[PDB]
Amino acid sequence: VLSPADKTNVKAAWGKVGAHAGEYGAEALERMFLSFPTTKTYFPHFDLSHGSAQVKGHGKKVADALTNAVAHVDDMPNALSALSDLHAHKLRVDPVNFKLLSHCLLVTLAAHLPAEFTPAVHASLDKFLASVSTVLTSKYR
Amino acid sequence: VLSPADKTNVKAAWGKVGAHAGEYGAEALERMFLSFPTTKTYFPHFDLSHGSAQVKGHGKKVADALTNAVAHVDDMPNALSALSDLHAHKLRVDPVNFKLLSHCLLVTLAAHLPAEFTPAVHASLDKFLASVSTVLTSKYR
Amino acid sequence: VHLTPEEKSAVTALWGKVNVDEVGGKALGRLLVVYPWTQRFFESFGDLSTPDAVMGNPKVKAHGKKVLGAFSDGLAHLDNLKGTFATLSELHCDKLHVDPENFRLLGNVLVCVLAHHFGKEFTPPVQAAYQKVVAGVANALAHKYH
Amino acid sequence: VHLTPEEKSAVTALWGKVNVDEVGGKALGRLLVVYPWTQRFFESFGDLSTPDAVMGNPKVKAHGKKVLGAFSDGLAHLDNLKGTFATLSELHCDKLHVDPENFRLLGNVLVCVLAHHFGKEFTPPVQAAYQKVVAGVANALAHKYH
Ligand code: HEM
Ligand code: HEM
Ligand code: HEM
Ligand code: HEM
Repeated sequence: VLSPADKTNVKAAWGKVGAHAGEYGAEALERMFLSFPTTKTYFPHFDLSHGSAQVKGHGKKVADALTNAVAHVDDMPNALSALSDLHAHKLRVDPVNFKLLSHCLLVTLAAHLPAEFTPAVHASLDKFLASVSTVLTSKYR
Repeated sequence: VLSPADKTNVKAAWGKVGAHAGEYGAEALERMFLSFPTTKTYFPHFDLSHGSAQVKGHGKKVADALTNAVAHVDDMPNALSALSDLHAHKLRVDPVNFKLLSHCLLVTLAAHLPAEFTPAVHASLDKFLASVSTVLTSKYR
Repeated sequence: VHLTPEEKSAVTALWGKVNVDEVGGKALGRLLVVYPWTQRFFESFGDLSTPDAVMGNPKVKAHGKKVLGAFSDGLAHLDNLKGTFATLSELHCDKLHVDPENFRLLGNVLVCVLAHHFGKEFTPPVQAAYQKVVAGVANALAHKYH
Repeated sequence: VHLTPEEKSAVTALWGKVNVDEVGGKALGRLLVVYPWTQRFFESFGDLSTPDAVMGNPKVKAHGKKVLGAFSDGLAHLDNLKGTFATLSELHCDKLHVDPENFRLLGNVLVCVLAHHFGKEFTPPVQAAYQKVVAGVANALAHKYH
């Protein structure tokens, strides 16, 4: 459960991503694929090479989904139901993988937004990604 | 995130508990303290022996809080804010312990209400206790 | 896993009453129902679309019997779980890539199923004994990740 | 823990640039802020009432230096993490009763602190190498549980 401050923190920090959505999303995915190789198994036949245009386009979708989550932070399940259909119902992604991607997104934000990534903001972003993760791995239809 | 059927399952299952709520709450704590001894470190001031009146009395408090949570399943953060203040702000309970007590509650319910503890109901109660746990371990105001 | 003579006696008495052809299927089926993502590891098992489908799925039951057999084997070798489960660890960790938290979940689902089948007989002290056992099995299975 | 030789060179090059007096403090500090329940193990450290109070707490900073030193001891003997952390494992596990998942969390917070401090230099491959190290350290500290 996010506090009002967590919400202000997430909106401010994630709001800086802007036009870097694809770039930051791709980097987080590449960090995950390299650090935790088992995650590549959810993407068989994907071109997962360094600088891959497919990963860049996928990173953009993930980042845009988070922007959507931010714009509906107080009612996320209803805003992310199609992503829950995909990750929980269809793909059956093990929740551990969301912890791995969330950590890689935090690492990516920490590397690109030094002024924003304060301990308090770091705490809010972790909670936010954990909540997004729970929505995407839950079946609530 | 609970589905509409999960909420129905939880209300139907907890409804059957009724008058035993207190007894089951005490049993879940006893099971937890015996099976996972480290959980006892949160109650140094308690007489934790089998049959302890303190454990019996605390079991009733936990049980009544779950009844309240069930009654407010759509708005738990607001309804459980005082418990969140206690468990997250004051006592700083490590979230692992909530998974242990949740499991002990499921064991207690399976042991007492076999007919009612169907696989679908078990699934719903697990998600419900996980959500209650997240509320109680989050600082959101 | 060290159990007191009292604990070993109670654990053994309870296990002797376990229906070996059914309890394993009930535990595996509940794992698939309660933690749905685990279904991904069993896509060759057929219909796992609803709780009734999972519980009545002959492949779930048959496989559950093997899982139960492994827990039984563990009960007879509590002093050498890491060795006993070495092959299974390599299968689940290196080949299947099952995250180890799922081993802990299956063990706890097995405990819920024992509670479900034995009611009052599954006392708090008996549960405490079983938790040490299933923790031991989960840990041995996860050895390749340690 | 086995790092390629290129991974070990990349890990040690970066570590040689880590401020011994502050990084441990920032990681421990962030653990307390990001995972608030961990504050429970440090009641004697004084004021942990706000993020600022936590990060500026002299005891958090001093204790953070010791944590960082343990990581450095780990990096100097990657082929003996269990022995290197044996005494520490007993202390945290059997004595302080810190749940094991928390070890993984501190390791990840340390990775975030390294990324925050080094920016673009903390490349994905470099992070991959550090992940092997912090997983090894966490597993070694949890040893008295396996
Ligand atoms: C922060 C959490 C995540 C977010 C916001 C997210 C978001 C998305 C979005 C927006 C899509 C594309 C939907 C569409 O095009 O219709 C997608 C697809 C997908 N995601 Fe995620 N995702 C997350 C985590 C994960 C994780 C942890 C995994 C597995 C390790 C995963 C595996 C996949 C797969 C396999 C696809 C489909 C790719 C394809 O075959 O086309 N996702 N995700
Ligand atoms: C399902 C989850 C839980 C519920 C519904 C719950 C509920 C409650 C309630 C209603 C109280 C009494 C509050 C008051 O009188 O102000 C309480 C107190 C307390 N709870 Fe929990 N609790 C849960 C889990 C836990 C866990 C996992 C732990 C730690 C192992 C814990 C430790 C405590 C402690 C130490 C107290 C104070 C007892 C005293 O000194 O009187 N609780 N809880
Ligand atoms: C923790 C206790 C567990 C025990 C004792 C256990 C035991 C076993 C045994 C005895 C086999 C048969 C191996 C063979 O014939 O060579 C097996 C297979 C398998 N197990 Fe487990 N297991 C456990 C947990 C899990 C979990 C948590 C998962 C995943 C969520 C899993 C997934 C599998 C899969 C996918 C197979 C292969 C099934 C097939 O034939 O397609 N197991 N397990
Ligand atoms: C996983 C990485 C960790 C490493 C390398 C580490 C290392 C250390 C070291 C070297 C000491 C000093 C021991 C001495 O005084 O001889 C220590 C003390 C301590 N650690 Fe850790 N630790 C880790 C994680 C944790 C976690 C996750 C917690 C709790 C949430 C924790 C809680 C403590 C406490 C409470 C002390 C004693 C502080 C005192 O003297 O009052 N540690 N640790």
